[PDB]
Amino acid sequence: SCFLVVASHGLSAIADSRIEG
Amino acid sequence: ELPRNLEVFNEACGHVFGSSFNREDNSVISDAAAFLFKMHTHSLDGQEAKVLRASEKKRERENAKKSRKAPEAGMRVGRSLILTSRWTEYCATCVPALGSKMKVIKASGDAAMIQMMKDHNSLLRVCVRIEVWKARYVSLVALDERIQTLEDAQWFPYLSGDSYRACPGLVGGYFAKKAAAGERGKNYKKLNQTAIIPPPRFLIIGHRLQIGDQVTLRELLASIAWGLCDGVLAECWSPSQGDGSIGVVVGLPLQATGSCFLVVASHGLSAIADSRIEGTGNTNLLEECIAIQKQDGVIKCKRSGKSLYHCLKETAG
Amino acid sequence: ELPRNLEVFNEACGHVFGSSFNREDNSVISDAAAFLFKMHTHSLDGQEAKVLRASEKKRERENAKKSRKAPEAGMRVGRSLILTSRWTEYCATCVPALGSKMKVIKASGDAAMIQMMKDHNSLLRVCVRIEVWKARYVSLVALDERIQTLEDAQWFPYLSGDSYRACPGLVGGYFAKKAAAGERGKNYKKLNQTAIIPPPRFLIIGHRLQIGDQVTLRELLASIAWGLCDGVLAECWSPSQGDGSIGVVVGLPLQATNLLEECIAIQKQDGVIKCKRSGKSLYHCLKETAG
DNA sequence: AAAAAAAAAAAAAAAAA
Repeated sequence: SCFLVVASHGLSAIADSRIEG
Repeated sequence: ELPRNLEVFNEACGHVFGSSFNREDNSVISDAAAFLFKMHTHSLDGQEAKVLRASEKKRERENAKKSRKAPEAGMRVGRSLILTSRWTEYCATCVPALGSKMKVIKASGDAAMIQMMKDHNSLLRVCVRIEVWKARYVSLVALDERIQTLEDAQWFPYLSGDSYRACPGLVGGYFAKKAAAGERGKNYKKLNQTAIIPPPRFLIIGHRLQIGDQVTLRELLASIAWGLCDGVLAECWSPSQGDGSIGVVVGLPLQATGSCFLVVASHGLSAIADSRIEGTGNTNLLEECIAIQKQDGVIKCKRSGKSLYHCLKETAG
Repeated sequence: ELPRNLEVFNEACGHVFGSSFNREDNSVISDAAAFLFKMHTHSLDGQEAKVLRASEKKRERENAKKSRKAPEAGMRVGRSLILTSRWTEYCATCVPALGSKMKVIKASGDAAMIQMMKDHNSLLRVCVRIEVWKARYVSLVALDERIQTLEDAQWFPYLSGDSYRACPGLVGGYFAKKAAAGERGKNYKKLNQTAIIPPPRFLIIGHRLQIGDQVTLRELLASIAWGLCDGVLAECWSPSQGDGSIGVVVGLPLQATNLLEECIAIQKQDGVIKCKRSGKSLYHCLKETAG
């Protein structure tokens, strides 16, 4: 599984959703 | 009644697929568009070979393609599409000969040939848009193995060379990467990854996606985003009081153009592609906002911070 | 006793704008310089037409502009500048005829025309310097919508072709991109996006920016940086009693985890010092400090 | 020193994995 969240509509890209925090 | 593009697409699909072409199903329309794109690029078996600058392997592949029998009448395509006996006539009539260039036709001055070439180009563009939308839709439930890092994800969708040529502003892949890394001429177009693409059943009818339309969550999301975009875009939907499979569009996202967070290098410093990311902060990342234009007015919806694909998978649970 | 480079501009501005031409306001000087730049590029109303190789629409636009009535005396330009009846005479004499090239002037041998063309070149250079500084000043508060990625931020400022031709060194824009794509040679110049341009109230009087000169924070930042540069440059300005949009310059930068550890060199009255980078653009830093 | 925020995205006619 891939947890990337590409930037869009002015939002900030995330290289890993889980690691955030 | 309709622009040239949608009229030509409807004519081509009706001629090639007869009465089996369902005009209210996204999957059938996508299959028909993909098949028409294959036919118009000289890629169906039994068509002219591409040997102008082909490597020996390419020469062999194209020769094999030429020798093989072309699709026969009544062949099954997709799930509920069946070719009619008169698709060969359409292919021979409305498909420009391999290598045809608009300059040569204009020099010849044949009005019919110019009209046919314009129709062919319009159909290429429409089918490219439909196929990009279908790629987005597939990305909502099936992750692509190619995309493993943000650098790779930056170039989605991955499509063939002719797909990039037809709609450079929407199609990514190898050719978009090459163009971006190469010299940027007067015709260079930046990859607008999250451009609005109305569903295939609205794309061939001209009804631009707007508030009040009754659509599904997956179709709307594939229209305004793709699998790995943030999940807050799901706020653009509201389930109805009936079955609930098809809801209503309440508001659409706005392409953010408020502020730029870059920091250009100067006096020996180094550039920063994004101030928030390189700051190693988390408080701001969890309290971001997206500007959704609704019927009432603009609203700032806080980002959910999880991929759209994962959000949909969790919701389906 | 000012150099001809600035004497020509001062004389032109005076002869054109009368006494209304304030020589102590950056906005006034910038508006006057922009108007004179337009005048010397035949871009005003009722002036010559650039139809050397213009396309159909461009030809029609040039013809319409040529037919369009020229400005009249007393016209309000900017906010605090009013034309003088003498301007036409000036525009009749000092402005070279459209298409005139230094080759023809030199071949003719007329000393008066040669000096006129030299003065015209100097005036164009001065006006382009003023325009570049004005672009930086504007960028420091409101950012261009064109600049979205570092690739686009590499070509700021975005000015017309004439501006690039007059001062290729400082001006960027579409034509700078075209020249970069073309080739590199002896005539080619490398864009210096952070060159020190003295403020217009200092440029037209040969007042080189130096430590101990009273300047607004935005003035100094525009004169040593632009909107998207690193925020650490704010360390070069120190306020005064009640600030009041006035302060002083304390240093001028050189070369006009660890990523945030990069340091910039600042020259002070004593010696070179290293100041840690902030990581936030000057635009955002000023916006946040405002409120 | 020389040489759809009076005037900046989406779609169309030009160019062309």
